[PDB]
Amino acid sequence: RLQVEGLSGQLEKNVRAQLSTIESDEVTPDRRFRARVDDAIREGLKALGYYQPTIEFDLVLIAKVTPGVPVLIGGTDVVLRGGARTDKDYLKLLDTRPAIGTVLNQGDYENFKKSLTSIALRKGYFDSEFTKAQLGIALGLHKAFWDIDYNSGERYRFGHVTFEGSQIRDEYLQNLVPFKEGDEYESKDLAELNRRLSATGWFNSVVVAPQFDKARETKVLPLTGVVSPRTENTIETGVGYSHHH
Repeated sequence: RLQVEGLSGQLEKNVRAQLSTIESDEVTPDRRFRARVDDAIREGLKALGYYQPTIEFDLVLIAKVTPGVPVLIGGTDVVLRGGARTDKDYLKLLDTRPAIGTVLNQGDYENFKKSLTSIALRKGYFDSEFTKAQLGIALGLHKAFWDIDYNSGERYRFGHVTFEGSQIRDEYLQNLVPFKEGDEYESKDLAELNRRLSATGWFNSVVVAPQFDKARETKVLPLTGVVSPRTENTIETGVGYSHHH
């Protein structure tokens, strides 16, 4: 069993997380082992801005860790190109960046990149790409600098929805589609299309597949909705009996 001394809060939690990965109570080393522990502690600390800790062990095994000098945010440079430049959700995201002079948290940078992609997926920026995405650490300055250059491209629009397998005439299905052809894509519209088809009770199964290989030149996304007619599921005990004797 191993116990960490010298950390207060999120540092301490992240480091305990990192440590609760390797085995403890067992038959194990003393120097090769505590050099795995040493590595794991340093990994946790780096993620939270501490690249130059001091760590010292004892005897259960207790590790005296002093975080040391932090790396501070020196800049959070992000360029947005394509629709994202003027897109209200991407602009809101820029305002979440950490302030200059705060202690580096690497997770902020990674979560920011993931948020760029998450918005792109929800709003149909399917040509989304990074031409730059670096976290640069100048340890001699104890400063960290983001460098993201992100191009969302254009928002895709919905195309025509083709239905297959239906017992229902097409004009009645089309009436259920919750967008017009030519509307900008939103992921929630696929959920609503599912919900509307579902609410009719017409089908046993519905599979709605965006046809993306039809969309890269046009930025218009057709959908194909393959359905199966609902069949009656009741307890068959109407049929009478032969003579019992």
